[PDB]
Amino acid sequence: DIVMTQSPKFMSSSVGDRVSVTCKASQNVGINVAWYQQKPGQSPKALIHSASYRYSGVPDRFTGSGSGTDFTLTISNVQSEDLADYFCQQYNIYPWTFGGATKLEIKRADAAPTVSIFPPSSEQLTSGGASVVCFLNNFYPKDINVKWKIDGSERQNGVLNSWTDQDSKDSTYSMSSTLTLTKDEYERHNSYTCEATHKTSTSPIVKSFNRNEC
Amino acid sequence: EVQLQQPGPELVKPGASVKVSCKASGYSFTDHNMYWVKQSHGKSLEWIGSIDPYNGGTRYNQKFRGKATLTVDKSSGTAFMHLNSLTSEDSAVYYCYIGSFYFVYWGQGTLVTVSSAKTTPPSVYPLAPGSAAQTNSMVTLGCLVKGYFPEPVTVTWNSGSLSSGVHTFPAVLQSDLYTLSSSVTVPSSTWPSETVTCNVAHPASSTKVDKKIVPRDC
Ligand SMILES: C[C@]12CC[C@H]3[C@@H](CCC4=CC(=O)CC[C@@]43C)[C@@H]1CC[C@@H]2O
Repeated sequence: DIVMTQSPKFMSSSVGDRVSVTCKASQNVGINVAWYQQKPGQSPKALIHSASYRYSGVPDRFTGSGSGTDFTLTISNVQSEDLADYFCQQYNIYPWTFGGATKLEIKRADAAPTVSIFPPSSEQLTSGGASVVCFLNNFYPKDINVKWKIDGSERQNGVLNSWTDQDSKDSTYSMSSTLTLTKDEYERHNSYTCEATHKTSTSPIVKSFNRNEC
Repeated sequence: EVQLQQPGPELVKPGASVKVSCKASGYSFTDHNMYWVKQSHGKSLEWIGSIDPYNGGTRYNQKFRGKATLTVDKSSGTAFMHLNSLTSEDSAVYYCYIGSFYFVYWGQGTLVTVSSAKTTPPSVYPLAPGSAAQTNSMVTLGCLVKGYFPEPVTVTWNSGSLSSGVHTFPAVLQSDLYTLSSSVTVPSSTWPSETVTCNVAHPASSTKVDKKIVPRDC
């Protein structure tokens, strides 16, 4: 089976820059190589066939080159909407095979997270459980840390975190953090605190509520 | 216009079989071979095989021979992929697609989960700001979609007419149950005065829930 080896695995580019992805075939495949774009939660979209023929409807900023074993996808004047995985495929010989995806991140100015904390809903409380949610929204770059405190004490068990793919519109990232406790532990404490630490500031963005308190 | 319609998500027990369909329309069915492709979470794509509706001939990736069987029913324009002896290694989105020099069209894919764990509908919890409020700003609201199996759920806000400001976070799996959240950000002058509702669909359990976000009661 032909092995398609793609590089780099991750690439980061400002809008307007020129990115290129390479695809190396383990054996000669002539020009029967295609390039694909796949945005998150979407089906793959063909960009290029026969190594250099752009499909109808694809922007002319996408170009393909190469022959034999070395193939290259070029994106001129990169745009924020170009954020996606990219991968090649050879269809010279059966089985058809695919390169591993290259993830393209678009660069943007740093942004501090927007932090919000939410107490458990009354309907969750009626079922004996209590989840405290904290959103850290629309920040750049992607690295971020979150800390929970209960009545001022750090709390490490029972937290589950999740991160979005880069936003298609503003090229930022978001993260959700959920602290889950029994209704009993939640009702034995008063103060609930979410702290976000991001390179935009040396000071954590702190967000809190008290279980009482109109 | 060309369409390849694949059915919705499937949960199957280990050792069982699944038959995924791909219904074609908007073009002459025998004009194009139908390719099948596997996408496992975070892995690349694998060509499984193809079938040619014109003559019924099939071609298989040798790694999938004995496991996939491709058929077509020309009378309804439907291609089928049968997969036997399933294990958790087979959990993936399975795609059908067609192509030429002139276009390429993929179906939406059919997520197949191979697991022993049972279907469990989500519990859906509104996330409203604690009595804090604000003036002339944005307010972020949320929805907690907790304790469901299998993937996926779909979350929209105001039946999908609220688009910008929305973040739906990837689910987390803990002890055979998924949990996700979604946030929406709207001007404070529009909520609570205008309604904001989270719509959660869980096709595996036939669950449809609309959770209106209401201000917290002190
Ligand atoms: C391989 C491919 C599907 C099959 C296509 C191929 C472009 C060339 C082509 C022309 C044909 O008439 C037969 C199908 C094929 C062989 C497509 C390029 C990308 C897509 O995945």
